[PDB]
Amino acid sequence: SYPAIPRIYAETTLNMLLKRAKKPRVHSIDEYLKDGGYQALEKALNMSPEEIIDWVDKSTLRGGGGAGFPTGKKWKFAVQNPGPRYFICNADESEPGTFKDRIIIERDPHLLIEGIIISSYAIGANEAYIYIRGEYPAGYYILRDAIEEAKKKGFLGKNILGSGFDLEIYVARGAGAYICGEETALIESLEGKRGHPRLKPPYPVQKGLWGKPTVVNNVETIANVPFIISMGWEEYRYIGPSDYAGPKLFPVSGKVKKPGVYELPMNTTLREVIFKYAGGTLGNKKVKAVFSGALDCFSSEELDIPMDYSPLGFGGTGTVIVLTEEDDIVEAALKIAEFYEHETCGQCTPCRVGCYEQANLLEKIYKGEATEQDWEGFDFVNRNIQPTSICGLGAVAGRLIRQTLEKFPEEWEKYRKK
Amino acid sequence: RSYPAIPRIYAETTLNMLLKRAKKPRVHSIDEYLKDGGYQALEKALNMSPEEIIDWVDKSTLRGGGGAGFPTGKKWKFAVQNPGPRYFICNADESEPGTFKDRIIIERDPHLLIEGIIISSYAIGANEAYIYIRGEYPAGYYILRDAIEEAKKKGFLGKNILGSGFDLEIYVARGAGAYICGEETALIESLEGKRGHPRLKPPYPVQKGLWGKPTVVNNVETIANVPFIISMGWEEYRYIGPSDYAGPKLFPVSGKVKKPGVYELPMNTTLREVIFKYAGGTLGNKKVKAVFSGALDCFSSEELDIPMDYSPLGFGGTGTVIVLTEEDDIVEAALKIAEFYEHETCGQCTPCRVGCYEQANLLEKIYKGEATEQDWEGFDFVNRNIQPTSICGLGAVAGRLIRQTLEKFPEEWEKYRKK
Amino acid sequence: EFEFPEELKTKLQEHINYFPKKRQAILLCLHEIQNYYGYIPPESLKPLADMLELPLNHVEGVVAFYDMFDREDKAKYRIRVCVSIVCHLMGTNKLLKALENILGIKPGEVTPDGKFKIVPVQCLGACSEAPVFMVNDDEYKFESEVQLNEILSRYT
Amino acid sequence: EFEFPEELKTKLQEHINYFPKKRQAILLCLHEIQNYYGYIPPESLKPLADMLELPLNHVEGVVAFYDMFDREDKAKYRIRVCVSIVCHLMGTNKLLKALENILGIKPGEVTPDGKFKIVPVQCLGACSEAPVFMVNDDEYKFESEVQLNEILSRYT
Ligand SMILES: Cc1cc2c(cc1C)N(C[C@H](O)[C@H](O)[C@H](O)COP(=O)(O)O)c1[nH]c(=O)[nH]c(=O)c1N2
Ligand SMILES: Cc1cc2c(cc1C)N(C[C@H](O)[C@H](O)[C@H](O)COP(=O)(O)O)c1[nH]c(=O)[nH]c(=O)c1N2
Ligand code: SF4
Ligand code: SF4
Ligand code: FES
Ligand code: FES
Ligand SMILES: [Cl-]
Ligand SMILES: [Cl-]
Ligand SMILES: [Cl-]
Ligand code: NA
Ligand code: NA
Ligand code: NA
Ligand code: NA
Ligand code: NA
Ligand code: NA
Ligand code: NA
Ligand code: NA
Ligand code: NA
Ligand code: NA
Ligand code: NA
Ligand code: NA
Ligand code: NA
Ligand code: NA
Ligand code: NA
Ligand code: NA
Repeated sequence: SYPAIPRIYAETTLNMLLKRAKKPRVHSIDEYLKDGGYQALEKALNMSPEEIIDWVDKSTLRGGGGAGFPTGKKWKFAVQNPGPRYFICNADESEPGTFKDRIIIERDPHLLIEGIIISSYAIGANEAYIYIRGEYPAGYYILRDAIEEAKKKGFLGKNILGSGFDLEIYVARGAGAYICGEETALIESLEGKRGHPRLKPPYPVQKGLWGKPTVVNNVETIANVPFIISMGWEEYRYIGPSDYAGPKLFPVSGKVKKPGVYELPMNTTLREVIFKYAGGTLGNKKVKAVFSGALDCFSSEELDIPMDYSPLGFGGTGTVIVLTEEDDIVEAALKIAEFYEHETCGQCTPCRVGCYEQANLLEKIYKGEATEQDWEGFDFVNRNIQPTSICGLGAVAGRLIRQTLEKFPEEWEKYRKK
Repeated sequence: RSYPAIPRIYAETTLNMLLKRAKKPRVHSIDEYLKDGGYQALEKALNMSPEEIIDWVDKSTLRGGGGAGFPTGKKWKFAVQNPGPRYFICNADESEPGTFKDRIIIERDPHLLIEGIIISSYAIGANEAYIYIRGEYPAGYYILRDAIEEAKKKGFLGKNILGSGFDLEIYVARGAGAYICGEETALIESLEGKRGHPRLKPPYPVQKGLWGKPTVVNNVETIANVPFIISMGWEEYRYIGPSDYAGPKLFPVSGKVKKPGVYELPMNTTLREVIFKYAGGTLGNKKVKAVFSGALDCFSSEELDIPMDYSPLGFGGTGTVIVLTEEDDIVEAALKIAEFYEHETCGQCTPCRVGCYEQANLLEKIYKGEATEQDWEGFDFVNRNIQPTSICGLGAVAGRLIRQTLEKFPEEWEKYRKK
Repeated sequence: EFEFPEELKTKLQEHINYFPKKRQAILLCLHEIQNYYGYIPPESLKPLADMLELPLNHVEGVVAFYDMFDREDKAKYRIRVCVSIVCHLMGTNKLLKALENILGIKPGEVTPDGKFKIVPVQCLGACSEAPVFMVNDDEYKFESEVQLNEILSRYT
Repeated sequence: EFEFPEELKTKLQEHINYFPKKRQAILLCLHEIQNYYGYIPPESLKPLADMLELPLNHVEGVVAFYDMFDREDKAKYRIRVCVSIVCHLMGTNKLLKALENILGIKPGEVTPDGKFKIVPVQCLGACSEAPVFMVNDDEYKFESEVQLNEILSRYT
């Protein structure tokens, strides 16, 4: 018995990551095994760690956590440093609009576990962590139970399947901070401290948990690994466009008919995501904007872009929040400002005061209480959150809002007169 | 050193003795066993007289785990009443349907078994010991060969073990497909390089066994208890579970339960607790219709509150628990039992040879709806007449389970006779 | 002085024994404490600090940093209401209205019986089922007042 | 006349020298022979008998008695399928059907290439993992055809 969870809709054209997770329930080890589960693990343990790294590299797999970094390359960087090494599954998923990782965790936990074991073996880590956000309690209990199932079937512990490889997976819980998804803050949290990002370099792959080489990978990234081993890298790379190959999860929300998670190839366009897969808009209203989480704002003129990690592609985590013609962009922008206000960790001065002032002033603007100085100040602070920032949050806290100022000037002007 | 693939049988203990290590599904080698205090019982034993060790095992109330529940100390006493040389045999033939308890000690904690054999051999004055492992346990065989070499290298086997003047070699023999080779006299015949044909008893092995010499045959589980009795003393051992049926017992549970596996439990546990409290209840929460005690007995759902002990009203045997639920066809299940005995009678005794064969042949016709009235009456007759003139336990019990199903599930059988 | 009840202390010790190093268990322990008491009592932090072999200073800083922990108000059930972009767009305000009609309280307030506290939170990662809320560990889509009323009736 | 290859005769000699008496090694020798040739050649038994210092018909009787030994069919891989009660109850027939779909054979049969033989056996002592099968020494639980197919592709 687990806590109640809403039954998020899930749909796939590829039947890989969502092969089981398209059905909204826990799939336990027996169902997983019936689908040929843990056979990729068995094949992996008959390969050298170095061969596994090579396969993941050649697959073109990129991280699903936002930065799109080539996963094989990350692993290679870690293993060039002396052991011991650590492997961390980032299940902090707290960016607005983003709910792709939880359906893997909650419905097909063994897919994730199998990926963690193969990955840990690949980089020579004997201890792995899942850091799951505190607001996913069901995920936490489901993962603990799945780990025990795996122990019982001999997929975890010492000398796994007679290979000589030892692994324990520890499940840690967050406690309400979005910044703990940032890889260095996540590590600080795992060490029992406040989630404060660290100055990089060094990067975790060189000095991470307890100062040792550490690979941090997102849930979705890791869930690809069993497929790469099972199919082989060459067959995986046949999926979708050859430069951005394999499945991608797209969490779609807001004013669409069928909000939920879609498993699609990355040559899919944003227009197709909204209109072909997600069933179009509520009431068939015109699309006004798409927010890529709390990161970017695309206009209705930018819907024909690929959902890949190219320069002109959508990128990020594939998070798609749809606003239609009657939605107030300034009200929306305020919500984004409020998010960053609540999540800055405060270490860096322009980020600390800038995220606060951005939300404070924008609220005044929205409520029609802003002076001329508040207007000029809002503009200034929006452009000055980034300086001296040591992590991605400070770098992006002004970005979406700046884009709404550029793309929807007429809506902002209505508030200025107000 | 890689071994053949083995399925990872689930194991759970409330006592943490026999399954302290074997609850984890992997080979525990000698260094890991030593870290847990392994082989200290052997050292203690070698500082005791053989007679004192027999006395402790007697006072422990340890009974055999191979099906008969014979008191182990008593057996050893019988053997040492007879002039040596003597032989010690570990019975690892485990081939009864439902029974997979022994293999997890062999495959996961072999040094527990080896330590038990050394102490046992010392107690009865045997300088040569044998493990007879069924042929269908190839991994267990290779794991045991390697463990014996590890024990030799650390000075626990060979000549003059730890300066005691006690010599021991353990030889590992393999079976080749016969269930009857678990019967202690047929095992000995097989060890002598012949067909596994039970001998007429008496004499019993303890008097005349391997090469006609005093021979103690004990089950894997029985032997695995011996290091604990020495380590703890017989008082602390006897404090485990009820004082008349004390110590751990292993229960292999299979069929229609949520958590099939091996349970290490005290013997005051009830059948109902084994199924519902430990084994997680039934698949689909369906009603228990029957439990088969391997191929020996059939308990109905009205008999679930019995203790898993060796009392008259207790479950007994090897503690094998096969669970059938409400939709399981009892006649189909009885056929599988009949087929097992048909395939395993050694054929020496006429009623057993012909009876096991006819019970199967006739029950198949009944099952397929092709039995004449004479086939029906013949089935009943032959089921009651496998036992006469039998010289081993197989002939004595080949009809027992099937008879119980006729007595306890009449309506199900009647449906077949009508059709 | 303050002492942890035996049932609680057991759980805490389990968490502390779970990871390779004791101090890694700090968040799990604090979750456990808040679960037990309905809040983090300030008096609890000194003895937890000792169990973790950490300075009290460190523990206090950690409690203050993580938004899920609450040192101020005891509540049996925390109603976490998402106030982020997607939920806002799809009707957070109607949920808050329904909550006020049913419970008589606004965000940040506790009912006078100590039973319910409304806690505004950032995105709960269920945006497709907006507007979202949790009641302790249980998570739900808000449909209507009648539906919310039925859901809350399960928490007694 | 038939003569063992040297490397085999070495192993037979190892077994014969292992026990205190030569004749005790008869079953280890027969396993070794069957491992080597994929069956017990009828013509192998005479020279085995000589090394064991046993009459030929003693050896013949032992081969006849023990069900694991096969004098009729050469097979590289023996797929031993348990047909006893627990496996039957939990899905022997699904396994057999899957084997027939993949390999094209029923129990008792060998593939035309001589690679696989299905051998029905009594309880394999793994009843909690029913339905059970072996491929030579390796033992597995059958879960599904997809799972079985991947296992068998490991034997070339
Ligand atoms: C403020 C902030 C917050 C987050 C991140 C970054 C920043 C700047 N990152 C990205 C994270 O640091 C890292 O890039 C990835 O976890 C690496 O895994 P992949 O290469 O994407 O598999 C991140 N990653 C993730 O997997 N889940 C998350 O919730 C977050 N959150
Ligand atoms: C047909 C048949 C088959 C078997 C047995 C009996 C009979 C009648 N026995 C029991 C065996 O003869 C003997 O009682 C025990 O091995 C003695 O050891 P314990 O006193 O139980 O430790 C038996 N015992 C055992 O340890 N393993 C086995 O597989 C079998 N199989
Ligand atoms: S940029 Fe902002 S969130 Fe990141 S470390 Fe600096 S203050 Fe903290
Ligand atoms: S009773 Fe049956 S199995 Fe036992 S010796 Fe006689 S014929 Fe053989
Ligand atoms: S915006 Fe409310 S759950 Fe994501
Ligand atoms: S009944 Fe098949 S392994 Fe026991
Ligand atoms: Cl001593
Ligand atoms: Cl508002
Ligand atoms: Cl001859
Ligand atoms: Na879910
Ligand atoms: Na560790
Ligand atoms: Na909880
Ligand atoms: Na978090
Ligand atoms: Na990274
Ligand atoms: Na099991
Ligand atoms: Na020792
Ligand atoms: Na003594
Ligand atoms: Na085993
Ligand atoms: Na000898
Ligand atoms: Na045998
Ligand atoms: Na030896
Ligand atoms: Na047999
Ligand atoms: Na009746
Ligand atoms: Na927000
Ligand atoms: Na077996």
